[PDB]
Amino acid sequence: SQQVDNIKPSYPLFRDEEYKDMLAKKRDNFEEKHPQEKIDEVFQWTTTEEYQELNFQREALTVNPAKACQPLGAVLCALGFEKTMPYVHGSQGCVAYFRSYFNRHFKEPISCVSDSMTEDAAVFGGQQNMKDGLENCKAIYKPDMIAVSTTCMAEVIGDDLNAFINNSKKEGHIPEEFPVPFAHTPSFVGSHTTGWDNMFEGIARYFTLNYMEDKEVGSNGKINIVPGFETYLGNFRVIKRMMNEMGVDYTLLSDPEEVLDTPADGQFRMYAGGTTQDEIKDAPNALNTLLLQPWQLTKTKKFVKNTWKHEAPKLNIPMGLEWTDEFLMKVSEITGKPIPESLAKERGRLVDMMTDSHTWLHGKKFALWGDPDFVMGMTKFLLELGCEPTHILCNNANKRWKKAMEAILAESPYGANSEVHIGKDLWHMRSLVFTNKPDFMIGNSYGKFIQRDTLYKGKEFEVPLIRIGFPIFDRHHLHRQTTLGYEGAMQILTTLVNSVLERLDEETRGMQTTDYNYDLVR
Amino acid sequence: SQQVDNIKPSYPLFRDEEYKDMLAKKRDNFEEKHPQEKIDEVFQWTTTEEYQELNFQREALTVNPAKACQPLGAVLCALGFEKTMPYVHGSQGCVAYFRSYFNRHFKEPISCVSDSMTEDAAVFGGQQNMKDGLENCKAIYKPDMIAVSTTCMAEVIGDDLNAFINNSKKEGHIPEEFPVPFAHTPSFVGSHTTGWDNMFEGIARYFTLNYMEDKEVGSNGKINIVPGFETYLGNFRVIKRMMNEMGVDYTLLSDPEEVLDTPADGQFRMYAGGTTQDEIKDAPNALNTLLLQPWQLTKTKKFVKNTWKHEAPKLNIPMGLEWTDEFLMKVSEITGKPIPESLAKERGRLVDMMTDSHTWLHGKKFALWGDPDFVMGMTKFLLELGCEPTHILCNNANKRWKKAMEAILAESPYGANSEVHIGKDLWHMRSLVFTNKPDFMIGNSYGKFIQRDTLYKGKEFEVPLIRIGFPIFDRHHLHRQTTLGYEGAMQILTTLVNSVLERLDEETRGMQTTDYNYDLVR
Amino acid sequence: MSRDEVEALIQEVLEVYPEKAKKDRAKHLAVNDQSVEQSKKCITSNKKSLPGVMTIRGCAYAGSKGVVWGPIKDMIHISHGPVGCGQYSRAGRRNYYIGTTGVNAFVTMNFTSDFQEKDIVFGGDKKLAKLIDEIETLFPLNKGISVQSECPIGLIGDDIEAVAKQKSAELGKTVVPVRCEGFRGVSQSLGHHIANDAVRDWVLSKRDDDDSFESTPYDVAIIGDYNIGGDAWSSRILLEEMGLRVVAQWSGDGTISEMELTPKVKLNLVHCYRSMNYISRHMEEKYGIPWMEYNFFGPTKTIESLRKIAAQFDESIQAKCEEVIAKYKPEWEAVIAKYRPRLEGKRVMLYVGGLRPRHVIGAYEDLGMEVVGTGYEFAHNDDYDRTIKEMGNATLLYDDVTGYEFEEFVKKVKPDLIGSGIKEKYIFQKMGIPFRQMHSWDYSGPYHGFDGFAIFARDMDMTLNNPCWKKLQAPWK
Amino acid sequence: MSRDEVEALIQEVLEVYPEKAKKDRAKHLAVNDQSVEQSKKCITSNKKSLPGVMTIRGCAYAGSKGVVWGPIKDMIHISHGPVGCGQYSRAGRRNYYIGTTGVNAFVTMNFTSDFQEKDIVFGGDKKLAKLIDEIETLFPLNKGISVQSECPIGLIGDDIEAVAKQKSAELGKTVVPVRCEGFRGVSQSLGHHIANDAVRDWVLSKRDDDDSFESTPYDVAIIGDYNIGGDAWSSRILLEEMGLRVVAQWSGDGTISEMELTPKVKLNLVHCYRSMNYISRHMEEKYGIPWMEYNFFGPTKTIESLRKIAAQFDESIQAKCEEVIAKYKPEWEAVIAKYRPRLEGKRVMLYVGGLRPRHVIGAYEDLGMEVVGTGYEFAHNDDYDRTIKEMGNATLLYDDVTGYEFEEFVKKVKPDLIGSGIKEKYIFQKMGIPFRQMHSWDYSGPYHGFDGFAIFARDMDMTLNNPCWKKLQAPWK
Ligand code: ICS
Ligand code: ICS
Ligand SMILES: [Mg+2]
Ligand SMILES: [Mg+2]
Ligand SMILES: [Mg+2]
Ligand SMILES: [Mg+2]
Ligand SMILES: [Mg+2]
Repeated sequence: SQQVDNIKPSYPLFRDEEYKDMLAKKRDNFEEKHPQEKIDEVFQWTTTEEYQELNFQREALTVNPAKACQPLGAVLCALGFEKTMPYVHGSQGCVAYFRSYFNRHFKEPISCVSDSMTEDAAVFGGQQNMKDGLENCKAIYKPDMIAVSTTCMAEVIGDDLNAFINNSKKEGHIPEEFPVPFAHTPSFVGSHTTGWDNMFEGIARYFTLNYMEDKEVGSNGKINIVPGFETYLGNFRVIKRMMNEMGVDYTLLSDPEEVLDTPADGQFRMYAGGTTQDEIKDAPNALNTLLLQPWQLTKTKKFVKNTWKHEAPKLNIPMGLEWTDEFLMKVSEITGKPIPESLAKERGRLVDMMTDSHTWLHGKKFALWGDPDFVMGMTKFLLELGCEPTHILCNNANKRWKKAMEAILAESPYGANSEVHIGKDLWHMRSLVFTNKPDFMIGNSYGKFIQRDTLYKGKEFEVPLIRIGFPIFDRHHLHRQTTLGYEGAMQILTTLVNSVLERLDEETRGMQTTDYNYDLVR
Repeated sequence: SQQVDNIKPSYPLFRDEEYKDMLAKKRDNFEEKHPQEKIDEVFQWTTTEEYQELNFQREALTVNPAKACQPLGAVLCALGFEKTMPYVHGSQGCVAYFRSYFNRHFKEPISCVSDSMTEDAAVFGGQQNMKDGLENCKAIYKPDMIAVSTTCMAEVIGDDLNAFINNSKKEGHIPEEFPVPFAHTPSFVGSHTTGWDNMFEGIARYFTLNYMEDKEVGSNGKINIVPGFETYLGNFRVIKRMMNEMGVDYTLLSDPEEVLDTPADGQFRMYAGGTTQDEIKDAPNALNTLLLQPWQLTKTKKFVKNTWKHEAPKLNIPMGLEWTDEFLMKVSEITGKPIPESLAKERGRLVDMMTDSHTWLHGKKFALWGDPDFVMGMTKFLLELGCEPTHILCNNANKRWKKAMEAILAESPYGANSEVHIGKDLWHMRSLVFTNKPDFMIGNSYGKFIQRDTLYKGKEFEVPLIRIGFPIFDRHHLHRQTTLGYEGAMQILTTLVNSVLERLDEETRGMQTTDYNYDLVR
Repeated sequence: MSRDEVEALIQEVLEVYPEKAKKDRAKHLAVNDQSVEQSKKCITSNKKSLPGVMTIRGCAYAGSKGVVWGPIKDMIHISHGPVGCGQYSRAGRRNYYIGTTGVNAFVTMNFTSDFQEKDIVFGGDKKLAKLIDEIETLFPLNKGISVQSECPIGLIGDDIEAVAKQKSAELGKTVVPVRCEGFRGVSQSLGHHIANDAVRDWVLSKRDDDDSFESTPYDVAIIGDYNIGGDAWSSRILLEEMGLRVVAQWSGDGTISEMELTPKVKLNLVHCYRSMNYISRHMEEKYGIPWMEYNFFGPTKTIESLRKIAAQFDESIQAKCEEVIAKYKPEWEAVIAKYRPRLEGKRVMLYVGGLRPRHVIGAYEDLGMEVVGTGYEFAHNDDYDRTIKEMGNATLLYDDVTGYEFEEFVKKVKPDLIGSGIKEKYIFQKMGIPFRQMHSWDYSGPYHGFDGFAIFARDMDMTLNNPCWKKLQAPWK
Repeated sequence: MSRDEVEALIQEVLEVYPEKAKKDRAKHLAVNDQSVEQSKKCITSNKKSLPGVMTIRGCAYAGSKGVVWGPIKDMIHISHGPVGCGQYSRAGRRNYYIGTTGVNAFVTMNFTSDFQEKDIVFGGDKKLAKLIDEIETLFPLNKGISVQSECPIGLIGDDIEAVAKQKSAELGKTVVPVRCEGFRGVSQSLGHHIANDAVRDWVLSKRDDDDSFESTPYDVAIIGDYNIGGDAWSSRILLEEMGLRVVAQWSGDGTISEMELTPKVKLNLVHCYRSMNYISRHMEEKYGIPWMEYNFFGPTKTIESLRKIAAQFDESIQAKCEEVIAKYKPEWEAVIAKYRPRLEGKRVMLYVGGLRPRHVIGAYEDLGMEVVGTGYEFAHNDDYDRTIKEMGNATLLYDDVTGYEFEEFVKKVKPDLIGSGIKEKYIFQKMGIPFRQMHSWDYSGPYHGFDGFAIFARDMDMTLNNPCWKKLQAPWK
């Protein structure tokens, strides 16, 4: 039944006694369900250190990974160029999914085409796809550039993107001087981050490899900033704000911030803002190039040293206090621009918030996951806050990263009880939070199922999720936040200390039980 | 018992069996407590319609008010002028509390002096205190201005502030030219808001009342902006941001934002930023004067019309979409500066967010309280979002404001089941949320105890608190947020909808019970 | 808009295309005419998508793993290949179920073999075999496993069938190989077929000899309701109230045992013809189980469907049917009395997958709303045949519509509401057009049955009449 | 820092003052000598505050309402007058209790008469009477009422005493008028006294005739413990394990019944001398109940105190005292084992109210920390007398310290830690000095007793050795 004044959706509709009566008969008669007792027994077993040892013995099965596949990053990279259509050479299934995944994080449109390779193209490659694909895309969606990446199919059959593209030009499917950067993005190597790096280097190479003879390091008096895979709008904004406050002439290379945040003012705009073709063409004439997320820009780093002759600084991601300082001092060194007082104050303000909130953050234990650079930067910041990052996991990281993390951990007394896990997944992470229970998880929306599992064991065992990273599907507009710089540190600290105080208020709301500590002031 | 590797503060220390037994024995032997059954029966009765009728029949008892006393406001106003010391002429116990109350909201130092009136002043008056206090305060703390307000003591005995100040100057206790604006701030009239307006009007008078001869409206090209009592830093910041983007020359009259947010960089700065005495002196030359919170700026309005000859425009507080629109358009009209595309875009992003989130917000019932301008502004925005503001209370508002609120509610279908309460308190509010349960409260930290009470009736009866307003003492750094303009509307929307989704996750996290609706994507 | 004007719209949109694409697309756009019984006369379907036009369609993996298998709550469904596909489809679809996830049900989890390069270069058959062992150790209460092949499995020539057979006999548990590689077919549609076939060949025969199940005259199965937002439960309650015993649901909240019991029922009740007609026919041929199509969107369709269902049985059922109707009569009447005035005369364009573009039209019409255009990602001509009498005259139809086309149609048609997918949602909101997700139900529903109707009507109204839509224009322009 | 160096500091700081103030303050600043027995030879106290100097002190309303009466959980305490005082004092003091707030307990609520102009002009006696009827209707399970007078009550000539006696006779409940107007006295101190005198006059003699209560030889009461963070609970435990029966706690988690039963006890244990010396003397004179001052901050003081308490009783209790001491021996040793190395040699400046500036010195010292400066807001010379032998030679002592004086001292003295109030806390963090709240315990605690010492130690370490303090310098400066 529904009453029209009080219409119930799935929850709490299905909680009505009749629904509940029904689902129980369904179970009993036809579903052949294991005994609840059996269920509880197994559940209790999945929480043990015994299960944990089996879990960590896995060599072949992956469960609940914290990573995606290269072309997801190829696409995000491409969206950052002016009037550029991302184009994924291969099967259309992949592109349906790329678009939806980004749609749900950003609650925005995501524009991406496929050349719809099918069974035919296995026998005889995807040359016809690339020809008509390019011509169709160019006529219909009117891009100024098409940035080509690949699905795993086209990787496996061995489509040569380079020749395929040139032939399309040769037979008039598209103009001679129409930009079609390309990159090979195999899903079975690395991750979405690796795809960002490849697409980026693809586009840098396309525009500058053969134009170096007339270039001169420092000639345009700027610095190039390269963001990598970035899904907070406020991270693009905060870098641009800081450089403008310093009077630093800058070029952001791959800047999706406009196109990820168009106004709802009556018109759809498939394209908005982004790096211009001039900026990428002019990019070698910069003083130098900063890599904001160095662990995911291996290839880009190499290209930029070897071709452009920019000796890119070893900067960690500008997260927390020390590393934002090192970023700003390095920019200053290079640009000769002094760091203004405005920035000294913002920094001072962060420190004041650190002093204000330390009693609550101190000794607080965290499980953490996400992308390598993010994870490393969050870990740094937690150490600065007097938090224990007990369980640090990065699904898409190598051993070099693990060692550099163990180094950061070894430098802080708050890092004594931590362990860095690489190539593990959220099913591993689940066991960890049962056997060595932290206060909170920092992660993406996937961590909510871990939070549901801890609760079934008991409220005393529940680990609340603090959502920071990618993707975040079950809250709205978190993608407008910042995690880089002093601003990002402010926001992070706010979220952590208020997460602590929220949980405490939850445990002390029990009237005449725990509410002796339900304090008005904290 | 403490184990050193698991040291428990009060919670959870006193949940130990040893402690619980001790507390039971304490109760049973000596406390002569009413039986629990009796306690529960009365509790139950307090949730009823019957009890609500009784509760609303109160003429004399006030319980859990949602306002403070005037001089609290005058202190805040005065902090907003350059190198200015708040001085409350009256009992010193008053100022200890002003300081602490503000210490706990902003997590900042709050500078304020008293002249410590005692028994003796009760007959002969506080002339002696004014003399010595002015002289001591100037020598010790070196302000360039002393802003004088009153405690209730001094109002009741009738100290003439004007004469007392003149005699302090006549006997050489302070220089004759040293600025000492003053106001009578009686705690038994209106509230802290009234105090702000009294203080502001006193400072304006001091600097301009006898200096109108050489003044021409518009001659300095600026517009004046008078914020009223504001405890969100972002609100000062967003007004100035917007005026700068618009290329508008403005003077913010009472700017406490530097001094309520000094950096932790090795040194304490008692004074920081603020409106200059030249600004307040020059203020009659502005084109006009905008009052950001008009319901609390009665006296200032009269003064500015009558003395300065500014026709202060009839503007609601610039909260939500429509009223931000009206503000910016009125600024444009007054200044001749067009509204730039940057603000148009920011507008469109807000509308975008609205479209994206409207499904979670539709028909969500809110209780709220706070100051009259804020409450009116939040009510407007909730209607713009398709939310029902069922319980609207403003302890410190008059019959004129209530009628104007009913006018706003009547224009919107979402306001058809709403009721406005004036001069009521949070014990009244407790009844409302039992008898006609909303989904959430919007309010200050005092709301948490209402939330406590609702849970005890049961989890299905619990009404969570959304902390927006003043004061907020049990969460940190929320004072840095914004409620004004598009930026404030964005921040609010996010909090509201994430409040809905956080609650839903909790209600559906129960495995095999309600977690059929524990969706990854929302 | 007249037929003439609509055909001029279609011509003007087609101008943008290069010649080859233009010739193809002209065949996938039509103006409805109710005289025509042969939909092939006006429109082609179920063809490959043009390169580079931004189709909305997905792949066979989606149709198989995403749609048919992955809902089945007590089996573990491996995404065999690189990590992408399993991660983008994890919990993306609200196929509701009851279970203890990680223990006895696995729907919202992501099991993959997560192929690295050496898995590509030397094959993954042994990774897969070791994988199935680790499942058994770590998840002993699973009642069966499926292998959902991603693109590279066919291309490097892995024999998953060989592993399925070994591990199945070794464990005493069904292991189903499924060749749903993304390159096969042209859409999700072939995935449905491959998956229906996997059921047939690897599961549905399990209880052919076993006669232990106690039947009744009134046993039925719900074929093709995937329980989006509790949709099947809303349906299910109405059939049980009507006298019937619902032995199985495929595949919403469904189980392996439920599937293996389905050949024992009397009647198959097909909601989604498109995805599950294949198995419904095999069950008629092989078991002599009849099947009928039904529709549970709105009270008109629900009342009709309930009556047609009950007619397949005796009097006692038909009587019990008239009581389900009588009992909900006041409920749906109230829903209409409140909501229909707020929606009367409003126009709607739809675009969904294989059923909803036709199925939900009566539900709109019960609220006085008009569907002025509809279409499918991947339907076949038997779908468009069923659509002809469901839509008005001179209404626009579109098959495998392109990003560009759908926008141009919307600009010219100027609908009050659009009901489509997550890739479409944020486009049309920006244009100021109310939008309801007609796959995810915008995280609402159920929309099936009488209880779903209240919700659907509430939803259309909350979005269509939202104040947010009056406010897109800055007042100083 | 020599004695001459600190004398010089004081002179330096005194330079800022006009001559009048300069002469006053000079009498309120001292360098400790431990031969001195009579404090008054070097510091004056309990005087008027100077106008305009930014004293930290509060009022007699704070001392009565906020400090003494508020904690009493089963009574309703009316802030009588305008609305400020009760608002600012609502729940700012962490006087912990067990109750159902709003039903049987009322501590964190703000009851007020909320004076308007007409209440000033025409008196609030009729308002007050009406209010007390309303309390009886809306809060029936209250066990009595206090009326906490605010500044105006005494200046307009209201007779609350008259209303109290009338209401008390008519309700059969005690109604206590308290003349704690904040103009009275100079500070919180007189508030305490006014409040102790209201206890005596209006509550304490209520069971003089009644000897229904069963006394034992081991009955005690804790006097002057307001249960900040569970402090009195941390203390109660040790006394019950030592074999005493604690009949009463004044006033943290206190009830009117236990106040009324305190005349039946054998000994009064006074934690806070300043606030409740008055009532302890009254109960000595009137009931012949002995009383003794005690100290439960840190193990050295807790151990001394237990034995000193145990000696007032027989040998059964003196045995149990050694068992308690033995049981907690390894626990406090672990705390020192861990924390003293992180804190050895660190220097502290305190500033608090009437007790904690001397009382907590032992707890620091057990962690190898030296208190190099200490002061009180509103203490009398008897307090300073008891401070002499706690603080070491050549240490700084200050009374009613001014905002200016404390800043300047901290800059010159450069402490490693500062322990003070909320108004001080955010000044010294920005200067770079670790700061602990010595009133609210920084939302932590308890600090009393063995269990308290672990938390105290943890907190001193967490704050003094925190990473935040190394970062205040921008590294490009
Ligand atoms: S299975 Fe099919 S696309 Fe019939 S692949 Fe798709 S849950 Fe659609 S129109 Mo998403 S043929 Fe179901 C469908 Fe309809 S996933 Fe759902 S909404 S009724
Ligand atoms: S009562 Fe006094 S100021 Fe003895 S008014 Fe004050 S809860 Fe202090 S040093 Mo706040 S004489 Fe108690 C006190 Fe000491 S409120 Fe607490 S900390 S031990
Ligand atoms: Mg249920
Ligand atoms: Mg959006
Ligand atoms: Mg603190
Ligand atoms: Mg601060
Ligand atoms: Mg502190």
